[PDB]
Amino acid sequence: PGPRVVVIGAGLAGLAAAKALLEQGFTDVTVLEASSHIGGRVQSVKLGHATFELGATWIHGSHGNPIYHLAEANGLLENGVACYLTNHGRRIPKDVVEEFSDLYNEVYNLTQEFFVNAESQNSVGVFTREEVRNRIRNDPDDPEATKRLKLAMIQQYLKVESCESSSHSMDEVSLSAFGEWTEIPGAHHIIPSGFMRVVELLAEGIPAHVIQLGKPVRCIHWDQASGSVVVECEDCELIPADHVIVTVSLGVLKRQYTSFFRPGLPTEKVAAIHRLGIGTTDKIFLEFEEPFWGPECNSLQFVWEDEAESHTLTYPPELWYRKICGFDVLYPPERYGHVLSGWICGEEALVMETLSDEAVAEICTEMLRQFTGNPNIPKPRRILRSAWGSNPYFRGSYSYTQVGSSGADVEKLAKPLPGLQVLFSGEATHRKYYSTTHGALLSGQREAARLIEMYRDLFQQS
Amino acid sequence: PGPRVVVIGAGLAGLAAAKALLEQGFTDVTVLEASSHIGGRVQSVKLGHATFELGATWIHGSHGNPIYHLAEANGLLENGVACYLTNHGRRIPKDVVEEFSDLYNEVYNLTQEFFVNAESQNSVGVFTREEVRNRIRNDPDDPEATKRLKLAMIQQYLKVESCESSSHSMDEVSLSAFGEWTEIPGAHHIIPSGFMRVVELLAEGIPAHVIQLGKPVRCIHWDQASGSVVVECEDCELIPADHVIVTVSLGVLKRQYTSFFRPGLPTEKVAAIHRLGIGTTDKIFLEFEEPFWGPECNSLQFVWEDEAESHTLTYPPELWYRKICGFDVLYPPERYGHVLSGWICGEEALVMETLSDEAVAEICTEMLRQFTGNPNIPKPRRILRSAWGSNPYFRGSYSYTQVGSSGADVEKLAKPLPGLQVLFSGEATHRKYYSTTHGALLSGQREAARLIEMYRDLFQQS
Ligand SMILES: C=C=CCNCCCC/N=C/C=C(\C)N1c2cc(C)c(C)cc2N(C[C@H](O)[C@H](O)[C@H](O)COP(=O)(O)OP(=O)(O)OC[C@H]2O[C@@H](n3cnc4c(N)ncnc43)[C@H](O)[C@@H]2O)c2[nH]c(=O)[nH]c(=O)c21
Ligand SMILES: C=C=CCNCCCC/N=C/C=C(\C)N1c2cc(C)c(C)cc2N(C[C@H](O)[C@H](O)[C@H](O)COP(=O)(O)OP(=O)(O)OC[C@H]2O[C@@H](n3cnc4c(N)ncnc43)[C@H](O)[C@@H]2O)c2[nH]c(=O)[nH]c(=O)c21
Ligand SMILES: Oc1ccc(Nc2nc(-c3cnc4ccccn34)cs2)cc1
Ligand SMILES: Oc1ccc(Nc2nc(-c3cnc4ccccn34)cs2)cc1
Ligand SMILES: [Cl-]
Ligand SMILES: [Cl-]
Repeated sequence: PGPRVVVIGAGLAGLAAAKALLEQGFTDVTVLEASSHIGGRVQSVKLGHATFELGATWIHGSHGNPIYHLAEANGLLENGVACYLTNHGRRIPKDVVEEFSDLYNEVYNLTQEFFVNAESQNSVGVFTREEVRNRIRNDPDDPEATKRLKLAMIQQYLKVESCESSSHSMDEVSLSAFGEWTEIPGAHHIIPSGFMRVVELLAEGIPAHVIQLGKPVRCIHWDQASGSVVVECEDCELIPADHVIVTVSLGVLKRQYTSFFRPGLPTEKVAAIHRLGIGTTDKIFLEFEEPFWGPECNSLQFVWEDEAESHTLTYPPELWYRKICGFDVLYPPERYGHVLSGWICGEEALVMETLSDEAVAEICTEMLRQFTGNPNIPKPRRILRSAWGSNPYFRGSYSYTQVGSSGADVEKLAKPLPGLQVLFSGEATHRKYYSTTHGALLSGQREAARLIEMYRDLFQQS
Repeated sequence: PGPRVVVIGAGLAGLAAAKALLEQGFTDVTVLEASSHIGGRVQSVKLGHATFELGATWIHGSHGNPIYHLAEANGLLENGVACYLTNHGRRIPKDVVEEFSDLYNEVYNLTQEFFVNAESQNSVGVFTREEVRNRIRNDPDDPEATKRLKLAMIQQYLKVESCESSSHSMDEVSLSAFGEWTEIPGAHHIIPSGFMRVVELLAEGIPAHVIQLGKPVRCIHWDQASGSVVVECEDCELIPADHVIVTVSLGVLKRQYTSFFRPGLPTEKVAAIHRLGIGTTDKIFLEFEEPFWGPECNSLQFVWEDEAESHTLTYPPELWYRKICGFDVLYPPERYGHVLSGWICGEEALVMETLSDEAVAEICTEMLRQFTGNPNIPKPRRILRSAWGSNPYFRGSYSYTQVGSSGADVEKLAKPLPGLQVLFSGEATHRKYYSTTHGALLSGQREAARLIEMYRDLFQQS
């Protein structure tokens, strides 16, 4: 028949791998997808004539980005100030916000010269914040009331950083000569029609029989003495294979590696799985009848005055809501309506995922009332939100550079099992583009290219 | 190697099968048992120097019973009146109980002449009760107060019958010339040391490596084009086999047959699985500090005066307790202490299994107070009870003759799949001894004898 290839997962990596193989005339290819849908951590949701992204939101980069090339080639591409509010209703002055912002940028840049690896990243933030904290307290020409606001903004800024995959994702943005945090102009693009359109363009080539939806794998049996690999599905089907490409998230690997592989994985790969970090990042959309936020406001930034002294990382499960750093006003209102877009990251995101919509909605409304100083804000007409952490096909949003891991661990995760029987793909297997759509895509093409090369050589031999 | 034989389950049928094969020099035998223990629906529990049975309690029969032969050969074998109480505390007179008992026995025997199959069984009870109900109401020489008691005892007697596997299990007992329900003398024997001792005597022959405890099967793959059978365990191990003997309960088959077999079972077997009935029967033990029941009382029989008109079968989930027909006083007190032994059968048993011990205990204590007329009865020191229905390795206590099934369905369940690739054992596969320990044992020996015969012939051929 030619090589039997099972691709596990139909996110960007799985589809990229399958397309690349089929493009090379690989006849005997099957994709097994656990969920009812393709796209994985690309999940687009339509409400009215407007799309909301629950997963991947922006295309990072331009020329060279193969997902930018897709979006651009099929024509899928194309205000105010941020409003800092205290938990006692009062708004923080332009001056105070600008002063803090300037101090932080000065210290963060001076510090990043001082200290490019995963452990050394952490040190920048830790010592930045200590140095910023010292200068605020030490500044003799500041009233004590204002010092307590600025010190609380350290905790606010820390919540903003929490959602980032690296320091390098936070090295895109720099501070403007007029106190605003300006991103590089052509860096981040949205797809108004939805990010799923890219998934569908990628899947277009692939025949319909290849992709098996609602078909999760239970175990990969490799090193067999017919196919020397056997894929065991949850519905108990035994699929013989020559090669397998695993694209499931690092979070799936962390929870299932002991059962998922027979025999067990080599111990350096198991160590890599443990050492590498995957974070839970969820999106919360709050659609209101009309805007209670001022027209100058791009966003509503939450500075809790009682967090001046805290060096907190994780909140208790009652204070999960305190992990939200603020809400962005979606523009334009005509496309999206009056919708606030929020992010929550880490253990507090898993706590949010357990709550019902009416509960999450209520707590966000309570927050917004307290911060705005208007207690009359109605409950939002609609709410939309993700649950990547508790979903057993994801168990996380994206891989990040954890203190006590390295680029060495990604190479170890990405390394194939002997005879290329089992190949490792997915965002977390990409050395430099991990936690992105293009990393996911390129990782799929890498493992495909590996089998492609193996059988160009068995044509060049034979 | 000689034939690879996987036996699924290490209850009486699985052990009987494995022993019989090994006795015949079958080298390559494995038993896979889901639970941590052997014995299955034989489960013995020690408290003090005394054993309580949660499953199989009595050896039914003597000479010819191969479980009697075991018990007898290893030397493991060797009061008052039943007290009928109303839910308003008052005790029902000797006369009233004897009169009812005589009427019922007369009608039940006259009726059983009128109508030996599974559907025709049901008709006996239905018309017995209607005829008994008529004569009570019709009797001109009875006060109305007494008629309402006797009519409630129909519902009581119906609860007693509910726990029986057949009419033939209720054809052992007959009525004495002095109004008592007398069992045949040498019919039922207990094992004071515990029923598990029989399980252990049966397992004695078998080497330790053969039985894999804590090892449930997920799927049997048969009809494979190495072993033409593959047993798929829950921990994802693939065990190649030539023959498999399935001994799991009818309840396990009802819930799992669609996933458990690949390809699917022949449709007459699937029909047999649906047609055959398995009931949930649980035991409740209530150990008290001292006896509040009178010394004349073998048992405390519960007659609810408000059930005179009802033709109930299933109670709602709040009235689950009403399915208990009474409690037996265990004899002798020196062995067991002051322990009441109760039975609950059907859907109401599953409702009991969901409740906590403190809850079940409380409701039984409440019942006992109301019926005795003593509200001062303390909460029992200990409680012990079974959960056969909710246990996923049982999902029932024993197979019964359901209206709309026949002996034909048992033959259909018991029939092996082609090439004797998969063999069907267990109590519910025995034509006449279903719902017994000896039926279970003999069913195991039958499937063993089948493979034994197959390979005496492949020795006589070769
Ligand atoms: C002013 C002001 C302030 C504004 N601040 C701006 C800061 C913004 C910084 N950028 C942030 C971007 C985020 C957060 N973005 C973001 C947000 C959020 C909420 C998420 C969740 C992610 C992202 N990323 C990451 C990507 O989405 C992710 O890497 C890829 O989709 C993964 O593809 P894959 O490897 O194939 O895995 P998959 O999991 O997709 O596929 C594997 C499949 O396997 C299946 N499966 C599982 N188990 C199985 C089994 N047992 N058997 C069979 N199948 C099985 C499973 O169902 C899947 O379909 C982003 N990327 C990007 O490019 N742009 C972005 O903006 C974001
Ligand atoms: C005065 C006055 C009034 C007094 N009234 C007197 C009336 C009394 C009438 N007699 C009543 C008797 C009862 C109720 N008795 C009674 C009471 C109660 C509460 C019960 C629960 C039963 C009974 N019976 C029935 C037997 O116990 C039963 O038939 C056998 O144990 C079954 O053996 P097996 O077929 O091998 O199955 P198993 O299930 O045991 O074995 C299969 C194994 O498979 C395992 N398994 C499941 N799934 C698996 C997977 N996926 N992979 C691997 N393994 C898996 C599983 O864990 C098991 O170990 C009795 N029999 C008897 O002889 N005397 C009796 O007294 C009673
Ligand atoms: O694409 C972006 C990203 C961020 C922002 N805006 C804000 N950034 C920060 C912030 C926190 N920590 C640091 C460290 C370095 C630089 C910025 N920051 C606070 S608000 C706008 C556009
Ligand atoms: O091994 C036994 C079984 C039962 C009893 N005692 C009682 N049996 C009945 C009863 C109900 N229905 C019928 C129909 C026919 C015969 C009896 N019964 C009520 S109390 C004692 C020993
Ligand atoms: Cl969006
Ligand atoms: Cl007992």
